[PDB]
Amino acid sequence: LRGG
Amino acid sequence: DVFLMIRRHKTTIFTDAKESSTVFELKRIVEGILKRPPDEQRLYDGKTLGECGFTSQTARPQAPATVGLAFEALCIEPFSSPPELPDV
Amino acid sequence: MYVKLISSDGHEFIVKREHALTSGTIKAMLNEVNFREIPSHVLSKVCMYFTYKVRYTNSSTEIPEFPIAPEIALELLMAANFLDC
Amino acid sequence: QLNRFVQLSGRPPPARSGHRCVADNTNLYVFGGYNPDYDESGGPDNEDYPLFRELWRYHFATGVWHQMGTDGYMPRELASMSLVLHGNNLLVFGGTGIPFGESNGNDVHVCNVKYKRWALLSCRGKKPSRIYGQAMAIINGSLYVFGGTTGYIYSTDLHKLDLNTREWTQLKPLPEERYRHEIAHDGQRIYILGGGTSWTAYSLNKIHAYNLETNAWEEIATKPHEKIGFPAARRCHSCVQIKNDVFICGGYNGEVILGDIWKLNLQTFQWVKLPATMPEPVYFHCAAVTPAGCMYIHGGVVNIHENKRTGSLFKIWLVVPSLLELAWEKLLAAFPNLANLSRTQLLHLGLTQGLIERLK
Repeated sequence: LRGG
Repeated sequence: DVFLMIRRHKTTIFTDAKESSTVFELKRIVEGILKRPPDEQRLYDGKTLGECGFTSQTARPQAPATVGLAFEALCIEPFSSPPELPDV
Repeated sequence: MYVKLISSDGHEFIVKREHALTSGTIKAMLNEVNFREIPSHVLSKVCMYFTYKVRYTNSSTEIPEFPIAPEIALELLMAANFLDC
Repeated sequence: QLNRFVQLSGRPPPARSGHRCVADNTNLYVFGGYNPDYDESGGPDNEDYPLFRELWRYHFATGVWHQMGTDGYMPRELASMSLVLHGNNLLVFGGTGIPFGESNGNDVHVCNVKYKRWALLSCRGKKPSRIYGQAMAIINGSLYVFGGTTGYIYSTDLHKLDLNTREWTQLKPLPEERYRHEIAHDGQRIYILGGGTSWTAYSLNKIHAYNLETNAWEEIATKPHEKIGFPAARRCHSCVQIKNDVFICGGYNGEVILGDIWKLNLQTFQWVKLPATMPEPVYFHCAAVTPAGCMYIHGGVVNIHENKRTGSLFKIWLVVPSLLELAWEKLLAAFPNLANLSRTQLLHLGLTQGLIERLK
């Protein structure tokens, strides 16, 4: 669940 | 599809036409605008614009070419010259 | 179905009404419309842009750039600001 | 050759990803950013590595990048936050710090660009849980926030905040749970575009629209292209809106980075594939649109295997510009020294107050  | 500016004296008419359109069609539409029969005017007859040199490449709507309309010799008054102003 | 405009020096520009309706100021004004300040070399380009924008609006293909000479850039900008186009 | 991608330049900020950007007629405001590369991200000078706690702005007239020295308390959620522009203010909501999901945000910060100040809204009510990757919109002077995971569990709430009274509430009416999607609106309905989980990307051939008046969701089947088909399913894309038109740009489905751009008309729901392909296809980037109608794209991830970011900035014209805009661009290109002249000199030249304010 990467935000970048 | 070509675009045209009919020029005569201080008068300019913006219009569009097809490459398959004839000179008579142009005369008819300018008759519709400024009320002058086609027989009384010439432009610089029945040959269509395809062989008249009005290609779609050079007659783009951002720079249509001009045709000289006479009812007498041609008379096209040039537009006002731009002024000169220093960089500063 | 054609709208008639007059430049500052007396030149005459006849355009389609739909093309001239592009500018908000002309629509608000509205036949003949007299422009007492816009010179001929600017009104010509304004009609040029009217035709170009009307033809190329909502077009999928690429839109060619509008050629503007550097000299008339300032006055054309002024006219575009005034005409709301 | 005006509706193509043109790369801009002129000190540019380092490569970043996960940031957001908004635009007005004068500047392009970029907030947030994340980059794990030590050497690329300013080295030890960046005390917030791998997060970019910097707010930058690109000046359209001069083509210069300026890092704002704002005051107040800059929010710590600098990755996958949500940012909008209201009048002359930047509204920031949501987002996560580092590592992802460790500390998310659920409050609202406001930054005034003219005053260059930061503040926190004192909204009361039942606020959404701490989420990131959600999407917000401003409709009828109210804030609508949808989606966004909490880090381990997804969300589907459609919270609404009244800015006049600063009152939070939850909208109770179903679309699948998703994050990093995009929002479109037309004043009567809110349309969901793209998005997905970490294991799937949802198709764009069917759009979920929530109706404000009827307070219920609906499904709309968009029409396809003539011979191209529907846009490929994607997430972490970018979306902008011009009148009743929605442009989707970039993103990836999990294994392939998509570098195409599509347009959807909110009235006829017909897809159009613009004949422009990015010089460098990226995802997780930021995109914004100007009132004139020019779209700017910055940041993102270029390589999906090497995990390579970029700092390239691109601009594109989506509609036919007004004569004012064309004249302005030509004048700025022809006479670069115009920026040096003072306001009085430009007024003597004849430029209006708004044009001078844009240029200076």
